[PDB]
Amino acid sequence: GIFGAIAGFIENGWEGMVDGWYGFRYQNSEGTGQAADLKSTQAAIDQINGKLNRVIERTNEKFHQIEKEFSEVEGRIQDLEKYVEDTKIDLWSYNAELLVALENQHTIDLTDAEMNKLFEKTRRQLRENAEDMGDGCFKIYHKCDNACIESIRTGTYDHYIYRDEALNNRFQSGR
Amino acid sequence: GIFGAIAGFIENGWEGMVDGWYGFRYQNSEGTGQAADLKSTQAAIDQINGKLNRVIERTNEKFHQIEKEFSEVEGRIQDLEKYVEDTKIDLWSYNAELLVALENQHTIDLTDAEMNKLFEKTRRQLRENAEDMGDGCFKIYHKCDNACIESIRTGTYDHYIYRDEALNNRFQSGR
Amino acid sequence: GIFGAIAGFIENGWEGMVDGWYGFRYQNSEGTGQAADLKSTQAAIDQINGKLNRVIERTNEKFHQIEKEFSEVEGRIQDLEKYVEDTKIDLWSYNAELLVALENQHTIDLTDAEMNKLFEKTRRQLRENAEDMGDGCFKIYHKCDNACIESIRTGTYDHYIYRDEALNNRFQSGR
Amino acid sequence: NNTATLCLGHHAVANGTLVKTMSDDQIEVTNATELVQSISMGKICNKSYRILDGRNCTLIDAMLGDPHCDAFQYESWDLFIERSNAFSNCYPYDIPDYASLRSIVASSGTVEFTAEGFTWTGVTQNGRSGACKRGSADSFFSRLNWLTKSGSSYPTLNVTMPNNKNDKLYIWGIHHPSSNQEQTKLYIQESGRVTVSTKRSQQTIIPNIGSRPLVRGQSGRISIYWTIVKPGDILMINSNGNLVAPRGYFKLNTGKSSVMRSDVPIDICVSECITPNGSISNDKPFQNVNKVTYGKCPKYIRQNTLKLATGMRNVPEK
Amino acid sequence: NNTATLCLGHHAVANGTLVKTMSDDQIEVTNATELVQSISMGKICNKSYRILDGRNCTLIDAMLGDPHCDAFQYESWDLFIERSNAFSNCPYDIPDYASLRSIVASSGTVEFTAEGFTWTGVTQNGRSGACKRGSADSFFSRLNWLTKSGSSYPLNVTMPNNKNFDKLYIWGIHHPSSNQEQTKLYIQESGRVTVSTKRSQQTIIPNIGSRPLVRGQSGRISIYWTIVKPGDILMINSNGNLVAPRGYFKLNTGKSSVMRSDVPIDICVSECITPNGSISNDKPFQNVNKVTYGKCPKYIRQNTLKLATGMRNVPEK
Amino acid sequence: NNTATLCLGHHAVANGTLVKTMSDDQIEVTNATELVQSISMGKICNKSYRILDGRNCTLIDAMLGDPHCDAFQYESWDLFIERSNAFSNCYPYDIPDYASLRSIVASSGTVEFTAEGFTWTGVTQNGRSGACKRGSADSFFSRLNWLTKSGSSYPTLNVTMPNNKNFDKLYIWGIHHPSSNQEQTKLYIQESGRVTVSTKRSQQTIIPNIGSRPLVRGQSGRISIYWTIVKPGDILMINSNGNLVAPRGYFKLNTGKSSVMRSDVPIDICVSECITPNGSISNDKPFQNVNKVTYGKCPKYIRQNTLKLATGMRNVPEK
Ligand SMILES: *[C@@H]1O[C@H](CO)[C@@H](O[C@@H]2O[C@H](CO)[C@@H](O[C@@H]3O[C@H](CO[C@H]4O[C@H](CO)[C@@H](O)[C@H](O)[C@@H]4O)[C@@H](O)[C@H](O[C@H]4O[C@H](CO)[C@@H](O)[C@H](O)[C@@H]4O)[C@@H]3O)[C@H](O)[C@H]2NC(C)=O)[C@H](O)[C@H]1NC(C)=O
Ligand SMILES: *[C@@H]1O[C@H](CO)[C@@H](O[C@@H]2O[C@H](CO)[C@@H](O[C@@H]3O[C@H](CO[C@H]4O[C@H](CO)[C@@H](O)[C@H](O)[C@@H]4O)[C@@H](O)[C@H](O[C@H]4O[C@H](CO)[C@@H](O)[C@H](O)[C@@H]4O)[C@@H]3O)[C@H](O)[C@H]2NC(C)=O)[C@H](O)[C@H]1NC(C)=O
Ligand SMILES: *[C@@H]1O[C@H](CO)[C@@H](O[C@@H]2O[C@H](CO)[C@@H](O[C@@H]3O[C@H](CO[C@H]4O[C@H](CO)[C@@H](O)[C@H](O)[C@@H]4O)[C@@H](O)[C@H](O[C@H]4O[C@H](CO)[C@@H](O)[C@H](O)[C@@H]4O)[C@@H]3O)[C@H](O)[C@H]2NC(C)=O)[C@H](O)[C@H]1NC(C)=O
Ligand SMILES: CC(=O)N[C@@H]1[C@@H](O)[C@H](O[C@@H]2O[C@H](CO)[C@H](O)[C@H](O[C@]3(C(=O)O)C[C@H](O)[C@@H](NC(C)=O)[C@H]([C@H](O)[C@H](O)CO)O3)[C@H]2O)[C@@H](CO)O[C@H]1O
Ligand SMILES: CC(=O)N[C@@H]1[C@@H](O)[C@H](O[C@@H]2O[C@H](CO)[C@H](O)[C@H](O[C@]3(C(=O)O)C[C@H](O)[C@@H](NC(C)=O)[C@H]([C@H](O)[C@H](O)CO)O3)[C@H]2O)[C@@H](CO)O[C@H]1O
Ligand SMILES: CC(=O)N[C@@H]1[C@@H](O)[C@H](O[C@@H]2O[C@H](CO)[C@H](O)[C@H](O[C@]3(C(=O)O)C[C@H](O)[C@@H](NC(C)=O)[C@H]([C@H](O)[C@H](O)CO)O3)[C@H]2O)[C@@H](CO)O[C@H]1O
Ligand SMILES: *[C@@H]1O[C@H](CO)[C@@H](O[C@@H]2O[C@H](CO)[C@@H](O[C@@H]3O[C@H](CO)[C@@H](O)[C@H](O)[C@@H]3O)[C@H](O)[C@H]2NC(C)=O)[C@H](O)[C@H]1NC(C)=O
Ligand SMILES: *[C@H]1O[C@H](CO)[C@@H](O[C@@H]2O[C@H](CO)[C@@H](O[C@@H]3O[C@H](CO)[C@@H](O)[C@H](O)[C@@H]3O)[C@H](O)[C@H]2NC(C)=O)[C@H](O)[C@H]1NC(C)=O
Ligand SMILES: *[C@@H]1O[C@H](CO)[C@@H](O[C@@H]2O[C@H](CO)[C@@H](O)[C@H](O)[C@H]2NC(C)=O)[C@H](O)[C@H]1NC(C)=O
Ligand SMILES: *[C@@H]1O[C@H](CO)[C@@H](O[C@@H]2O[C@H](CO)[C@@H](O)[C@H](O)[C@H]2NC(C)=O)[C@H](O)[C@H]1NC(C)=O
Ligand SMILES: *[C@@H]1O[C@H](CO)[C@@H](O[C@@H]2O[C@H](CO)[C@@H](O)[C@H](O)[C@H]2NC(C)=O)[C@H](O)[C@H]1NC(C)=O
Ligand SMILES: *[C@@H]1O[C@H](CO)[C@@H](O[C@@H]2O[C@H](CO)[C@@H](O)[C@H](O)[C@H]2NC(C)=O)[C@H](O)[C@H]1NC(C)=O
Ligand SMILES: *[C@@H]1O[C@H](CO)[C@@H](O)[C@H](O)[C@H]1NC(C)=O
Ligand SMILES: *[C@@H]1O[C@H](CO)[C@@H](O)[C@H](O)[C@H]1NC(C)=O
Repeated sequence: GIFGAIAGFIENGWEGMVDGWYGFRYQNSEGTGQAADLKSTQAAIDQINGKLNRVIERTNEKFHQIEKEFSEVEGRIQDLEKYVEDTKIDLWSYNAELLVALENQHTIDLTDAEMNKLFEKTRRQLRENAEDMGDGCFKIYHKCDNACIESIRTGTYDHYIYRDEALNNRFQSGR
Repeated sequence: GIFGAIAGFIENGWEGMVDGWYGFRYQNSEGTGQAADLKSTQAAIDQINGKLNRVIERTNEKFHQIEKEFSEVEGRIQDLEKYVEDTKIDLWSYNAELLVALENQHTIDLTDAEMNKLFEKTRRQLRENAEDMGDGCFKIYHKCDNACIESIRTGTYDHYIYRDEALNNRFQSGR
Repeated sequence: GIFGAIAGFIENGWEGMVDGWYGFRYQNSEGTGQAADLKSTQAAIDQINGKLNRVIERTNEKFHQIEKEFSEVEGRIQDLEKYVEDTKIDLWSYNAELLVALENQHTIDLTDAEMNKLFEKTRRQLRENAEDMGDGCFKIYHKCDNACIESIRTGTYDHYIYRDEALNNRFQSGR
Repeated sequence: NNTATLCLGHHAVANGTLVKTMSDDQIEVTNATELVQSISMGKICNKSYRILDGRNCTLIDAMLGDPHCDAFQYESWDLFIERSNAFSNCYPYDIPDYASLRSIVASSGTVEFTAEGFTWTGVTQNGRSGACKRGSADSFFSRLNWLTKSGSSYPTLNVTMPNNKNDKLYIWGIHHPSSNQEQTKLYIQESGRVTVSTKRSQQTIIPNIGSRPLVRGQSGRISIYWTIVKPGDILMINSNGNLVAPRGYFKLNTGKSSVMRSDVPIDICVSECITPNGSISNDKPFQNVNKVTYGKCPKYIRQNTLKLATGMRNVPEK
Repeated sequence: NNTATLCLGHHAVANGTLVKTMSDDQIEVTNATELVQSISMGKICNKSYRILDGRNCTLIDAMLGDPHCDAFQYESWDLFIERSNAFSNCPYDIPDYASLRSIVASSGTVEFTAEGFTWTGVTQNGRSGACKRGSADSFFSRLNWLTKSGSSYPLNVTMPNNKNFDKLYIWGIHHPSSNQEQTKLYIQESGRVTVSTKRSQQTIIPNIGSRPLVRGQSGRISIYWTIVKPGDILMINSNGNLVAPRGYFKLNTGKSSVMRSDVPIDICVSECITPNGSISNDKPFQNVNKVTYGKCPKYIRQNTLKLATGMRNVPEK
Repeated sequence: NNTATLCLGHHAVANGTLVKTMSDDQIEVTNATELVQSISMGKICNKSYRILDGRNCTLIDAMLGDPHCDAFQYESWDLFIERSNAFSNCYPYDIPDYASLRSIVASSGTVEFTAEGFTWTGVTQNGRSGACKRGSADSFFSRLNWLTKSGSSYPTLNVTMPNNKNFDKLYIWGIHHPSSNQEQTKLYIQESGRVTVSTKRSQQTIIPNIGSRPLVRGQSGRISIYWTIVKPGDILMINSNGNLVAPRGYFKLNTGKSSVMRSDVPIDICVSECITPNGSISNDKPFQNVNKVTYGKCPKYIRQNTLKLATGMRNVPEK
């Protein structure tokens, strides 16, 4: 994908995540855990559902038309009837091919986009207190329980409360 | 959209910005202020202008064609004339519907892109002297007057000049 | 394009890179140098090769059709024969115009994306040890010889090894 | 510890599926759906639309009144099914522009007939033939009236018929005899003629005498022509011999009606789209079953499979 | 303060409008434009194109020379407007009427050039009470009804095409009502018309019989055409029933056509015409009518399509 | 130093090229390719498909057996090229619905003829004309049989021919239009002839029309040509009391890839899988702006003469 998240900086998918399409795994003082992010999952699915109804109108009713199969050889008018159908089928055949490729591209690209957006959303919350590992993982520089992780996932995490603790832990170092 | 700037980390649009499409609001030692960014505004406008002309050739003169209404029942030939016209109208109808969806998706994505590009542009100048607030806002850790704000949105800002002041303000805390 | 890398924060292309499509230039304790990144280059080429074969199926064998040029004027039947052919040509001509605008937009966007993807990849490796100069360039706050730089290009670079050294060089300053 | 590690990710499935994009020929996604209907139902569903099984009868024969088609006498349809083992079993005929009249009748959607009191003074009516058996006896098309000389006369027939209704379709014909001896024997005059006219149009057909290959023991032929009389207009028929006369008219409807060639059986099910291969499902935008369709149908295309991705790229473990 | 804040953003409007994308059925943008013309001007504009109001006359009647269509005698057009009130007033049929109409429509003129045909032994200028010019019996002005002169009806007349263009010859045959009428008008019991060139021929036989009275007449005339190529010659052979041509029509290659409409012509300017009247030109698509002439938008099924000309509109809480 | 700078970038070229996107009317990329074939080969290539030069002969002339078309008697083709210069040189004729027969024969891809033993009792056969010279002497179409009165009789001809093969037969026949009533009674006995050609399922009757026509190649009389397709199991019947121009046999109809094309361009040893009236063209492009008339494996004809597909990133050189 164009964002390089899915099959990019995020190495692989999680088969053990069945509650949603995008989500979280974490390790802290209360062990490890997993949670889905429903807002991201919904944003993807809403775009994917009815995808085709935006382009193709509900199947057309059609009744009497032209003859498309012939038992006798007639010359001129049969040539015309044949050519018209040939032209129609080929133009729709093209439409269908293009549409599939166009929409599939769109799908790959928007799903990849949502992964990146959730990552970015999380990064902006953590401010100075965390570290992007490139794994798609954050290293948080303070004790963060399940109530604390929960607050990140909802978007209520106040970074000022841990800033001092995070600065201590981060700057422990120097040669 | 895909970048999640418009209706994303930037919470809403400004109804009181009439100079441009994209821009800045700021609070400093001289109060509050507003200024549009013209390159972004133009970058987007230039892509939206004559959008349709890049795909559909300027409408062409047609003259004597076929008959499309009939006041007599005829059979073979009239079936053909009706089918041909019906085939045509459905194909152009498909075209019109697909084109509008494509172009509008393009418009939404490119306008979101412009917002995001401007954000990144602004970020890259501030370096360590500032802090992404996640709001689409920057916390600048030094006294920055109107001329200094102008310095940022003209892209003539020198971060080295304010680096030492910025570090002092930034690392005041930790407990 | 949409990522603002090519003709964006990266000032211009390198005419002196015949080696690949994307890559690195560097100055260190062993002089200056240049190398291409083959993974990015290949990723772009793979999307651009056979691009048209994904949409428009290979040219098809067609034999006897309708007459498309006439000596005598005839009226009704010839009117129809011309209209059919006129209709077909206008519709293919539209498909072609749209397809070229479409594929070209895609080609600009994906090549722009690969540049951004490589920058981001490099940024995520260097962690705190480096600075985004806003140039497409990284200020690496430690002694990095050719082997050290290759480890960045291979993606084997361990930031922990150099962290202590980087913190010293970085925080030499303050007023 | 004194720190935490929070990782972001996405889901994946065990067995994923391949789709095509603008970037890749083949790429694995978590889930996709078929967009091309390639399987039919094997039969024609009798429900939703009104289906009339033609059985042994062509539409044209059902409307002419071929004896073995008498069961179709009062019938109307949304779709008339013509079977390939249908046959004619009446007097040998030809219709110049057969294809167009078949289309007109098909579109009207009925062979229901309305008798009119034509007076044929000086000629004998209800001409019969051994080629056209009504179960056992010699007969003729029910909707056609074969006129011959009465006693020893065939007066120039001059009959009229106004259209006071708010379009009537008239079917009629001319008989081509086999020899000159036959021509005079049946309609005194050595040369016949039929002129059917209205205020706005006219047609004249001269009969052609000669031997033609025996069909059900007959070498003569009937030629069938049609006329459309508008409201306020008036049908006129002038003839001095050889007239195969109309018995009334067919009402012309603007309809959703058509005709289809198929040998697939008719069965009890529900569908909204019919092809020569029987009914098809309706839920996909495209279809590869047959270019010949009737009803609410997916667009016919050359390709037999097209997969629309409905999930993100599938990236399995390692 | 000792610090500063700088926030980035984009504009919004109060008058937002909904469009369709690939991602959403309906999303608000700051601005959109209509791509489908659905409003007509309500009238046909006289300017840009040369419009001929047919009034009481069909194109065919006007070229045949039906007396009440005399005013069209010399007329040319870009577009000929056929009204539904139009009536015939001279009774005929034309096999392949639609084609001849098409050929003439496309040629864009009913301007006629008289030639000196010589018809030895027959009487010319047949008239009829079915075709009144002013007060007296008359006939199609472009056709010449030939009958018995004295007690005989001999015809083998030639006419070469020495010009550098095609000539269109309109001729006919008369179908009388009774055997009595045939011999009275043209001695021979059975007549014929053989119109030929070096490359083609047509023979028509008159069909005798009673038809319904049209304007007091039970007889009919059937009409036919022949195109003569440069260097070719027109030959007309007949021993009865011929409705002779009086000259030729010049076949043009032009932008000319014909259209059925009951909408009025008015002082106005547009580049596209429909049976509903002229329509505006600025939009790519149009839903007014599939029948068009000129520089027209493409006709489609949908009556509205909205092209986004601004970003996503995000007003405050 | 005590530091290092690592820069990222991309390549660029000197020979940039302008393309069209959805965002920009013209934008410079590193490389692009032409999607529209514009040049033809100036000639028609005869490898790939069997190409037949019609030369002086139209397709119809060739199948009727016009004397100057004799060399085509056994010819077959994938594509038959008709030239402008083609002329007819036999008895003056017309074919009602000429274009359809041309189309039917074109598709069949052959004018090979199979003779049949027709018996024409009581008439004289092999009628000849000065309007149709085979080398030196008067002649007639080699595939037709002009029948006239023998002695002072033209009996009502009643001839039959059964189709016992498994394919459709195409029969070509005609009728003679004399110039005067005097001529009509001199060649045939009756004052008015007729031809009825019938099967079990179809019939045609044509009445001849007497009268003078423009003199073509000496004659003012004419022949009109008609056709009949006889299905396997059916039976051709011909009935005539004068004026018949009888068939000498049948043509075999073939379901094939054959066609006919009008071109004045030379035929040359060459390979290409696509033919236009301007000559052969290349297949490698998706579109072409050479001709709407094509035969073979051809790109799609479109209005535009050039279309550039980008095959590289935006080209951004030094400023
Ligand atoms: C112009 O030329 C045609 C062709 O020759 C003539 O038409 C033929 O006329 C003959 C005799 O009148 C027809 O005779 C018929 O053929 C029978 C042979 O058996 C069967 O043939 C077919 C095919 O198998 C079957 O469908 C059919 O039912 C037959 O059973 C004859 O046996 C029959 O005639 C009679 O002969 C027997 C004695 O052998 C008697 O006992 C019977 O009474 C029987 O009726 C049978 O009807 C022949 O079919 C015609 N051919 C075609 C193609 O139609 C025209 O007569 C001639 N016209 C002229 C000169 O004006
Ligand atoms: C074959 O059969 C047809 C049909 O029957 C015959 O055609 C009819 O012939 C009769 C006379 O022979 C026609 O009747 C005459 O025509 C006029 C009818 O006009 C109608 O419309 C007008 C509107 O202008 C109305 O006013 C009127 O009521 C009618 O509805 C009348 O005007 C005629 O009257 C005149 O003639 C009589 C003598 O007959 C005089 O005494 C009067 O003073 C008056 O001037 C008259 O009624 C009838 O219209 C014809 N119908 C059609 C459909 O053509 C053929 O004659 C016949 N052919 C044969 C036997 O060869
Ligand atoms: C109905 O009306 C038509 C049209 O007028 C008549 O047809 C014309 O008939 C005349 C008389 O037969 C034809 O004239 C003859 O043409 C022959 C061919 O000449 C053509 O080619 C030469 C070049 O070789 C040109 O010079 C010339 O212009 C022609 O194009 C010639 O063989 C004749 O000339 C010879 O005859 C005289 C004696 O008559 C001899 O001394 C010489 O040998 C001389 O060479 C003559 O010129 C004319 O071509 C016909 N025109 C058309 C258009 O068909 C019908 O005859 C008439 N039918 C009736 C009354 O029933
Ligand atoms: C041994 C033998 O030949 N016996 C004859 C026998 O042929 C003949 O039968 C009649 O033959 C004539 C041929 O001129 C017709 O084919 C008759 O066919 C019928 C038919 O069945 O269609 C009879 C019918 O009653 C006729 N109907 C009318 C309305 O006229 C039709 C019709 O005339 C023709 O089809 C017109 O084309 O023909 C057939 O019976 C008999 C006759 O009595 O005489 C034996 O001696
Ligand atoms: C009630 C009564 O007794 N009426 C008759 C009346 O029929 C007759 O009028 C003539 O009737 C004849 C029919 O035999 C024609 O209808 C005549 O019509 C005209 C016409 O069309 O106007 C006259 C015209 O001069 C003719 N033109 C030519 C070139 O011949 C045409 C022409 O013959 C026909 O149109 C051909 O179809 O016919 C009409 O005058 C009168 C006069 O005799 O006597 C009354 O008593
Ligand atoms: C100057 C002059 O008076 N010359 C005549 C001259 O007319 C005549 O030549 C014959 O004229 C007749 C016309 O009545 C035909 O045109 C003859 O044409 C031929 C032909 O095609 O060459 C002869 C040929 O043998 C005929 N073939 C058959 C099968 O009948 C055909 C045929 O009849 C016609 O083509 C039918 O339309 O016509 C032509 O020879 C000469 C010699 O008779 O006498 C001069 O006095
Ligand atoms: C820029 O790209 C274009 C193509 O978009 C290059 O020109 C074309 O290159 C193709 C593929 O390499 C050539 O195709 C040839 O096909 C034959 C098979 O028939 C094969 O034998 C050859 O080996 C080759 O693959 C094609 O000749 C050529 N087309 C034209 C019109 O020149 C171009 O070289 C690229 N330029 C750069 C700087 O990359
Ligand atoms: C957003 O909505 C529409 C469409 O984007 C804008 O209105 C249109 O703007 C065009 C600019 O090209 C105007 O065209 C004008 O044409 C006249 C001649 O008729 C000429 O004199 C002008 O110089 C100009 O070229 C036009 O006003 C208008 N077109 C329409 C309505 O069809 C609108 O301005 C935009 N609104 C906002 C708030 O930005
Ligand atoms: C994969 O996607 C398909 C198609 O979208 C799913 O089937 C649809 O599920 C929806 C959701 O309730 C139903 O309303 C539809 O009836 C189904 N669509 C069609 C076209 O039949 C399918 O369930 C998904 N499969 C998996 C394993 O997730
Ligand atoms: C269609 O025609 C066939 C054959 O002509 C009819 O089948 C015959 O029916 C009778 C009884 O009605 C049987 O005695 C025969 O054995 C059948 N013949 C054959 C060959 O099967 C059949 O009746 C017709 N179909 C309909 C629906 O009427
Ligand atoms: C077209 O025909 C109409 C109707 O036949 C003509 O209008 C009539 O004109 C006369 C004057 O001669 C009036 O007395 C009538 O009242 C009108 N008739 C009707 C039914 O309204 C009109 O003259 C013709 N049009 C043109 C342009 O000449
Ligand atoms: C086609 O016909 C033309 C003209 O009839 C032929 O050209 C003639 O060639 C022969 C020599 O064989 C001579 O009679 C003349 O010198 C030529 N006549 C003219 C008018 O140029 C040509 O040979 C024919 N072409 C083919 C391929 O058979
Ligand atoms: C409000 O909305 C439309 C966008 O559809 C805009 O063009 C217009 O200028 C706005 N203001 C008005 C109509 O006063
Ligand atoms: C651009 O220049 C190079 C080097 O000379 C050449 O090989 C290449 O084919 C050129 N690109 C084209 C013709 O598209």
